[PDB]
Amino acid sequence: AVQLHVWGPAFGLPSIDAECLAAIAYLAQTLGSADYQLIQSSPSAVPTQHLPTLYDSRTSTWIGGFTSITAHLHAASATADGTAYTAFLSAHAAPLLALSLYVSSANYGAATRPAYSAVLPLPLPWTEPPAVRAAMARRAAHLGLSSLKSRIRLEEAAREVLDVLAEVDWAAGGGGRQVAAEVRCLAFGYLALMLLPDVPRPWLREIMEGRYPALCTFVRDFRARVFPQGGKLLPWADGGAQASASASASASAVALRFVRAVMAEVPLVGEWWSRWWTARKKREVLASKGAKPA
Amino acid sequence: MQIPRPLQRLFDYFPLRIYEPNELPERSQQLTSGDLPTLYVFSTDSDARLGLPSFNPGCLKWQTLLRLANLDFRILPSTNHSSPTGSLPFLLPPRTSPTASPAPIPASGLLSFARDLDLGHLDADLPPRAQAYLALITHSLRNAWLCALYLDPTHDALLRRLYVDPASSSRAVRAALLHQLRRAAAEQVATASSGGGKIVSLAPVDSADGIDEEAVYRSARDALDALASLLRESETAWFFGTERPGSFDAALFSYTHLMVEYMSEETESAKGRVSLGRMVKEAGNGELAEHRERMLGVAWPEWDGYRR
Amino acid sequence: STLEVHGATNTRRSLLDQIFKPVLTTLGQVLDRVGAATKKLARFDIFKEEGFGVFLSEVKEKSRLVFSAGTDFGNAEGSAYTNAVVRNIFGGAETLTVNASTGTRTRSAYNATFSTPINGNPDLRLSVEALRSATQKPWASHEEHLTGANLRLAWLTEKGDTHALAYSSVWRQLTGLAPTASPTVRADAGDSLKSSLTHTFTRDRRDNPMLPQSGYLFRSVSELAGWGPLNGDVSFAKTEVEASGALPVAIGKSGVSVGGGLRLGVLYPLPLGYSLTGAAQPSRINDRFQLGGPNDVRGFKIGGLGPHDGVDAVGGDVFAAGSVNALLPLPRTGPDSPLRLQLYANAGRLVALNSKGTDKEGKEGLAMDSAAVFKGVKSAVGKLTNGIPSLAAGVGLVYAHPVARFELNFSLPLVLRRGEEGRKGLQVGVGISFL
Repeated sequence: AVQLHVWGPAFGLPSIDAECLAAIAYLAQTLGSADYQLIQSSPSAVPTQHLPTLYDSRTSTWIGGFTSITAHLHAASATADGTAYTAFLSAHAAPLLALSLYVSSANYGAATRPAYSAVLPLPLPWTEPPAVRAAMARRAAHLGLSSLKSRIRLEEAAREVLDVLAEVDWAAGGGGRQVAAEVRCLAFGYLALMLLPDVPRPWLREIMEGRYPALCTFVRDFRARVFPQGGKLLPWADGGAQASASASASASAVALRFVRAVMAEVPLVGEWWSRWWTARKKREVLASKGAKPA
Repeated sequence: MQIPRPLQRLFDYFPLRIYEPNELPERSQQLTSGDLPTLYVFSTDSDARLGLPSFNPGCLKWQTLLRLANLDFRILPSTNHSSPTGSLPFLLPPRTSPTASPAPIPASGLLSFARDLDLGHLDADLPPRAQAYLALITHSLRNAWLCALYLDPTHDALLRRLYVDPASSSRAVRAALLHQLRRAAAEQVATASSGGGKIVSLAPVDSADGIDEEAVYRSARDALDALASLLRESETAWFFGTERPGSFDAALFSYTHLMVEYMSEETESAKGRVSLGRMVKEAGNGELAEHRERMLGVAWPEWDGYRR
Repeated sequence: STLEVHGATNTRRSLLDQIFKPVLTTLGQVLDRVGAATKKLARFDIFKEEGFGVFLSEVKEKSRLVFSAGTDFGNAEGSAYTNAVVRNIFGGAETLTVNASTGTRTRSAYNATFSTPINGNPDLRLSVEALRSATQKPWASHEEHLTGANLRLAWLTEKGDTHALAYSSVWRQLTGLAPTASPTVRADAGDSLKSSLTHTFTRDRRDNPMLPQSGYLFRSVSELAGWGPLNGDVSFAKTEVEASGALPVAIGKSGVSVGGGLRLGVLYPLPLGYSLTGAAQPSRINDRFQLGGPNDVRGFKIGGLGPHDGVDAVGGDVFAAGSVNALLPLPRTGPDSPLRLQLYANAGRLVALNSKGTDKEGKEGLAMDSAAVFKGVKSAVGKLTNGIPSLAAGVGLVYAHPVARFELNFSLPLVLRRGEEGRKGLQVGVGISFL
């Protein structure tokens, strides 16, 4: 009865963001084909404004984020390391992505821009991919590196994460430390979006394929197991992949999305409108959880 | 074609009677006289004389690390604008002459100036599993501290009496300072995806409605449980089987001490959200409060009166 | 005879009623009254300066919005601005808006000024400013982001002298200590409010305001920071006096005009309420006195000649600076264009405060009663007259442009206090009021 809201299946993976992709993998592993809908959407089309979002029709609840989604639908060193890696992936591993594929114009605009365009409506790609690039450029801070013999720094900033994720035994029946059933999906999502894309300017693919055999094998096995031939067999919306965004397909809705996005960018009266809109949407979200704001 | 400067060589010798220096003013002879290195933190004015812990977890870590390193220094309050970088906890060596002071030492090199026997246990490459938790402290508990202190109307008095009272002593400036503080806090907490990664127009979400006051608190509670479960595998009352506490114990103490001290009040108890101090005291069976109280036995042995 | 009916298109007759009301033996009385009336309508701003004339019995409004670009001069070689004036709203009122990026020294400004004449008289210009700035001060390495707003009241009487009763309240954030600064600056960065009440008197009786020849310029300033009624966080009492001069002697009427100058000042820290005794915190770096540069004392850098903390020039409570000008003419040219020679020997001392007289206080030494700071000021002024002053000399080629007195001098210092960074020749001054 639940209904997800994710990105597009562009890269051959059901999303182009590790959060919603991992949510999709989790739902596919735990629920069953006859429970969810995987409605494709965009961030501006949900009250949460955070894309991976559940919608449980039993009580009409909006639940943004991935950890809050897995909060619903639910020795001790196992779960302790589970939480530890759940928090270590959401930071220092998402900014390792955004060091490529989202900030470097040499790599963003050759595979990422058409991928984003092929999942959005007609007039919207004007404004939202800029917001997402700004977001991933903010997250890629605290790293000292930007769009760029100044190459060893890349190898170092990649090892400082792949070595922590290395001695983990991310998918098997025995080894170093078995983590959990949930966070494995998150690691799959992040390592997939770190390895699988076509990436016309690759610098992570060679490092991974030539230094960490466990990561490549883990990603390939997890993709071939639960996501057959691009995950098109997943229970997408009634129509199809592109036909998924039918609940917000009216020209009026897309026009409203575009005009909000452009009005929230004017010099001076933009910040106030953005704050007011975010406040109203959060009030709506809280009212969806049976709460009572002012 | 660059030739040297004029070579007439008669411009010199003109300064006739070079007299004695100019005897720096009053407000630069008491605040900067100095007999020992002078660490600058967010401490109070009374606490600065005895060396009590600060109330900024970014400076309590370095203050604790330096006290563990068997270094004798002073503590003076500051206001975060006077620092080689943007962040405050920097150190200043003492003066060699009343008209010269060596270069400041920022927060990234304090434990390099502190070297007397073995300063290796305080800055070393952690085990690969250790960072998996050192990222659990700096990114979940930090966002909890922020969202609880700055963006919580129940903790308005605490913020207003810690951060904006010793700043201006004027109302119309206190207001703008509080606003800038809360804006920077909401912007810094709304970046780590544990709290909220809402996507708006091309400007970070600096508002009390970008994050949600549920996910941060829940991730903080999970982080405290995981840290307690890691501590219960110690056998030496310190995290990684080490006799003397290193950088990890100090990094955790920085937040644990303040969460037990300031945000640890008993009010209605119906709101559901229990103060972070209670979560620290209840994580596991009390394994974190005991670690905290043991940290005040290698750092502040001559002090008493904590827990509130 | 003929009451006022002409020219009252935009302005009010009530305002024009009192400007010449007492028009009430026959040969030259009216000829003097018209000369008084035109000189009264001259210090206004509404009437147009071109056709400011009225025929013997038996103009129009200037504009409403006057933009401009211009380039002012505030002792910094670079500047800019964009005014937006409104030469009338109700009576003879006004407003204004300057956006002076100002280039070199400062980096912003926004002055939403609003003047007005009070009670008929056209001189009581009770301005109400609301300013803003972010000025860079490279002699004590930091910026300063003023965000104040004052309520000034000026009055120019019929003898050239002026007045002021400003009431400022600023914010004064020092937020620029990125490069190597001195710990005195670090111990001062922060905030303030500095709600004050000043008073500036100036009997400018000179002929060429950019090149004095026969006048004499007395000009006093008396600040008073937070105290008693007007509160804040800083508390002091600051005064400053200047007395320039110039006088020709003899040879034709060739310009010789030997002149001199002088500058005095004091900074007396005070208690913080309705008294003269009690705790008195010393002065900050926002309030102390700078003295140097090509303008006030030539031969030294733009912030030198004071208590130095290494490479940063913190201020000093009390000071005194003098000068001697020559202003000789060009060789075989005459009373031609303002390009004239110059010879000078600039002096001046600046020493800060200190106690050095009582150690029983021990803890929390940043508090002194009236007796302590009094003896400190006595010791400072005693140290002011023990030793040869700075006494730097040099020559320069003045250029008395109508707005800016370009100098292009070449000077050398003679008496220095070790660590004062005295300039050595080839400096290029510019400003409004030199020493």
